Amino acid sequence: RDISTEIYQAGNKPCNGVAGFNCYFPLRSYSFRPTYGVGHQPYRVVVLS
Amino acid sequence: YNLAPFFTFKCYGVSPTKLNDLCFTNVYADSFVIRGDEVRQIAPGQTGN
Amino acid sequence: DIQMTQSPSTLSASVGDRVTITCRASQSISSWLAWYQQKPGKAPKLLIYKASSLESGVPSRFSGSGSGTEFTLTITSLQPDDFATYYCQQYDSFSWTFGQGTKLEI
Amino acid sequence: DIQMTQSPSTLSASVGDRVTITCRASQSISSWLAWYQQKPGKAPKLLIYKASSLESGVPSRFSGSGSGTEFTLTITSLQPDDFATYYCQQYDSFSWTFGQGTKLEI
Amino acid sequence: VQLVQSGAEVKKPGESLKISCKGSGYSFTSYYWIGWVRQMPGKGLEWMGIVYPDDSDTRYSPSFQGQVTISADKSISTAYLQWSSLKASDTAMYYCVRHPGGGDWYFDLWGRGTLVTV
Amino acid sequence: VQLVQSGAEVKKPGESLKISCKGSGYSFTSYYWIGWVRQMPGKGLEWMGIVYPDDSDTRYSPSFQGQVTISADKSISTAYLQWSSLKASDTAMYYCVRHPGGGDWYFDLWGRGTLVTV
Repeated sequence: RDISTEIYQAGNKPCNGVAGFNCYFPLRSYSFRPTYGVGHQPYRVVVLS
Repeated sequence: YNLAPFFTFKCYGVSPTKLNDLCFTNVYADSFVIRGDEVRQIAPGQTGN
Repeated sequence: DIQMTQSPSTLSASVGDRVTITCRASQSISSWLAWYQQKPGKAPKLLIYKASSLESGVPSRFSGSGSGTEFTLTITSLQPDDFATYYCQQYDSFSWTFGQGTKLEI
Repeated sequence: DIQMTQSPSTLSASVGDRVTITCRASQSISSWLAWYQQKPGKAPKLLIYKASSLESGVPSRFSGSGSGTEFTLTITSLQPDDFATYYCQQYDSFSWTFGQGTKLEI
Repeated sequence: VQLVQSGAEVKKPGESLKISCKGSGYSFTSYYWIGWVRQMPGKGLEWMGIVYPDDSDTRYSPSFQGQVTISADKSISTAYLQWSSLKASDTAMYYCVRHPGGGDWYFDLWGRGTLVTV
Repeated sequence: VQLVQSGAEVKKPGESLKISCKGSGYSFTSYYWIGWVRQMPGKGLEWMGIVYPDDSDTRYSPSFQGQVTISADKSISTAYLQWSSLKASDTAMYYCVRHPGGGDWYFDLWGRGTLVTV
């Protein structure tokens, strides 16, 4: 399980929260809406290992 | 990535970083000029003039 | 299409009489028959469904019986309300058909 | 069925005072409490959801805090319309349960 | 709980026409099969067709197949019978009917009727 | 963005009771969970049940499960609270309430109310 919230430093130059080109937040919201299609509708997954 | 200070580069179905690692069957570039507030209108499933 | 033959075409009886309209089907239709009553110039009214069960709001004197080919609609006591044309409609299978009708008359 | 105890059952405070109301949970809920204003003979109106954020149309005088079993609702400065019943309900898990309610008097 | 049907329309042969009936007073209108039944003046009832307003599914009778065009709109709960090129024989009363689903296919409700004259 | 409930009514024990709530002012009404809350005279609120109008899925409190039946007519954006075997304990004023989606399960919208006294 990865819970990293650090900005992804895609560029060689540092990305310390700059959010410029090659600098962006790792986590993106799904923004589920019922209007979305079945493929985009949320699905709850339980993996029994 | 050298085009303008604060360009908005929004990729749907792909990642901005990964484009260099992919092969594309058919590529089309559509160029136009719009108002800034109408930029968000250029996206899949959006409402505007 | 299942064919409904309704007998008799015209029947004349006095008020308070008992009448037995008959309807026959070309094919066996189990108990899926509906009896309707239409007054002249008026929309038909559903009376009997499932060939025995009366529709709510219909006088209890109406009764239905029979299965398969034979179906009997019986009225114990006639009244001026009862004097109207009577139809039998099979709903066992699609392409629904109506009987020719019986003209109950005073 | 998470059980909520709301204390005190009735509270009397002069206008302009700061009032605190405690909502206690049988089992811990992760900031899933809602606070409602119910005036006598009226519909409860949402003040606070998630126990921190407040609903639109609610003045900043009403506030909420707390987490886990213990939650608190506080009014810094009372107003004539402020005095009425207050409810707390958990929405952490289904079978949602309300508090008993606190009647506010001057 | 009854169906409201449009007024009588008189047209010469060879003209298109559409007859509307809307049910009222009952809930779940689009989930009830709404049909048309034709009665020739001084003749027996003849079932024309049925439509499901929810998905616009139609089951015409073989006699009237390919001739009538029954459709429905669930927004206003109104079933339309569109007839094109009115023929001379097309001079009969048209009843809007509703019938339940399941095994109960009998027409429990009947519209008053439209005096289509051609 | 309001929920209009049926008028308050008084009924004798053993009768069938139906209470109607119609939602207006917000689009996608079928996609909002709509529920009922009971307030006994001089008592706290008790959540009773919720329904999803699109698929008619119903959830009930353990106390009120079976005792009540909550239904949703998505066609007319309405929710119905149906009680059978009215009794003296069945005397309270009822709220139609709306749920936001996602993880927010408070009642953002409340109806004016429907008193029922047996």
